[PDB]
Amino acid sequence: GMETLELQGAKLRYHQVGQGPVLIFIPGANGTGDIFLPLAEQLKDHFTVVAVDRRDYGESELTEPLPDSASNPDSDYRVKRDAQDIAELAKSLSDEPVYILGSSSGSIVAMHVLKDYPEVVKKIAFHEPPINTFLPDSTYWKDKNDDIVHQILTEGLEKGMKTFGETLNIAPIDAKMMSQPADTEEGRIEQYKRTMFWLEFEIRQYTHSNITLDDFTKYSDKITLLNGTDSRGSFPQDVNFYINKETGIPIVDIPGGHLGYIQKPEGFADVLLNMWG
Amino acid sequence: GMETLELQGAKLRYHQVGQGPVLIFIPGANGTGDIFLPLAEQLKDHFTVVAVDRRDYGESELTEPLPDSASNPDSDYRVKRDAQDIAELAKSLSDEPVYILGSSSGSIVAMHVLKDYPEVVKKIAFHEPPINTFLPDSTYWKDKNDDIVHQILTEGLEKGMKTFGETLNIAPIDAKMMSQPADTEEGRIEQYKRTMFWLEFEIRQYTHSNITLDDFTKYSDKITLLNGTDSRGSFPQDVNFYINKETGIPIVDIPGGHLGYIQKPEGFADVLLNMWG
Ligand SMILES: *C(=O)N(NC(=O)OC)c1ccc(NC(=O)CCCCCCCCC#C)cc1
Ligand SMILES: *C(=O)N(NC(=O)OC)c1ccc(NC(=O)CCCCCCCCC#C)cc1
Ligand SMILES: [Mg+2]
Ligand SMILES: [Mg+2]
Repeated sequence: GMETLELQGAKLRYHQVGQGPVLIFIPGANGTGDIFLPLAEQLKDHFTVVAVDRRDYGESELTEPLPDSASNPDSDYRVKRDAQDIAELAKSLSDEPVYILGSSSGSIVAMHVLKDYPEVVKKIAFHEPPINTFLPDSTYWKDKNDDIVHQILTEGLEKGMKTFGETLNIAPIDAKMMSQPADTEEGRIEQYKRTMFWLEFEIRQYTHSNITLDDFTKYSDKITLLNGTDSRGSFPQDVNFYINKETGIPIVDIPGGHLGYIQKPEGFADVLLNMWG
Repeated sequence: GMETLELQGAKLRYHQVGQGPVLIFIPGANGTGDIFLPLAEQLKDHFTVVAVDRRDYGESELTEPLPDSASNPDSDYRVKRDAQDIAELAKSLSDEPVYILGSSSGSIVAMHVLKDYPEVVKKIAFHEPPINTFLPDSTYWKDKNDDIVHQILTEGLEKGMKTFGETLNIAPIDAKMMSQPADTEEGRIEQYKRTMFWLEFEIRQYTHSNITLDDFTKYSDKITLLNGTDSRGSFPQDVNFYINKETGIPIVDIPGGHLGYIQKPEGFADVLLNMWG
């Protein structure tokens, strides 16, 4: 069982083991304090060992969404909020300044605790910090971090989606429109996030969901299949051809390609009005 | 402003234009109804046009997080919840069954609306559906989808994290341990989410955060820098060497590598006790 400290925007969960002065361990990229529990066992007759799940990880829980801007690479919201969490935790557990150790990005949180809340620090240890900002070659290291994130979060998708368009023989006009970069960096961040979400949570689950031809035949009088005139040869049209061949449900051709409703709204509307008006 | 329907677990936002029978447009991968607004203008004399932001997209908001199982590639949670959202929207706006058009994955949502809530459907259109489940060659298309997601999400991350370890000259013992798949399937999916979160929301923001050398000198007496004995040559140790070079703050060597506190807890503790006990 873990302890809870309720703070602005999160329930902060932590392990607490031992007796003595408070010693707070701040984890790095794993984000959870359980990685310190073997160490806590070694220290528990000397310190009250406090091993934190930082608020975005483990058994901690946000009570309010992150700011939209947190995905921006120069946001400082999260590191400042993590540092304030440690300061409030220290104050909640001790009337004296406490001992603090962070490792990896947890040591960067520790630096911000010292910077913004020196009053809670008795002694502090930075174990293998990967901060580059004050290095004489900061640019070199910053750009490497930026580029490897960009590779995983945006470039893998870009290359895979081009192949996927070929698999499905998507028309070039649709591929260009579906991949057209937004005109702001924030808009582009959001575009890539949305595609990464659709990849993980939508494409497989929806395209192999439990629909049978029998589901259509029960209500065939209500159904129209639509094929774009500018997306001939693409996989979705083959799906409609199969439905039609097996069920007789009609195919209506409609202007534009996969994105025809915004490519050719007037012609698209004219067909819908013919169908249903 | 966008209209709102409050549903279980989400606030569903949608555009509403026109008068006449309700016509609901369900978007595909872009997820948002704004892509139908030029079309809605052509139809607004004949239909009440309703263009939905599906609940995971746009101005719609989840009021509780996605279930953990939504990550499963055969999960039906999201597609069924999207179809129920459309049915509830129809019922909230119309006493009569309504007209519905979906495109791409939005046409799959439309198929589930017809299957599970046929009572809300007057007429329905499936614009370029990419569902494969009932096709004779379903397996070919399913496997292509499974492969492109694995390539972008799993292979992209694995290769990128190996490059990150090389860039920082992480010691082999550390690389192995930090890349070890969890011992429980619950904790493997969580490891993916946690790594992607750290990649997007932590590494760049924290490693280029606002710490200066002068921040260390102000309270230098409080600080210990810690370098692992088994992680020599790695970038985080170079950060500590630079801090030491500029500030005189001592470096203390401690057993293990980057993860030395769990690799060698006894020896790690012995050094902390020498420091602070
Ligand atoms: C329908 O709306 N679908 N699916 C479909 O047609 O069949 C499955 C759909 C699927 C995927 C997308 N978007 C997409 O491919 C764009 C991703 C690229 C983002 C921008 C990257 C720029 C360079 C590249 C490539 C749309 C529709
Ligand atoms: C500190 O704890 N760091 N930072 C550091 O050393 O320098 C910035 C840190 C950084 C990175 C990790 N890596 C890690 O968590 C491994 C992730 C591997 C991929 C996850 C597998 C998911 C499924 C697939 C593919 C640790 C520590
Ligand atoms: Mg790019
Ligand atoms: Mg001793």
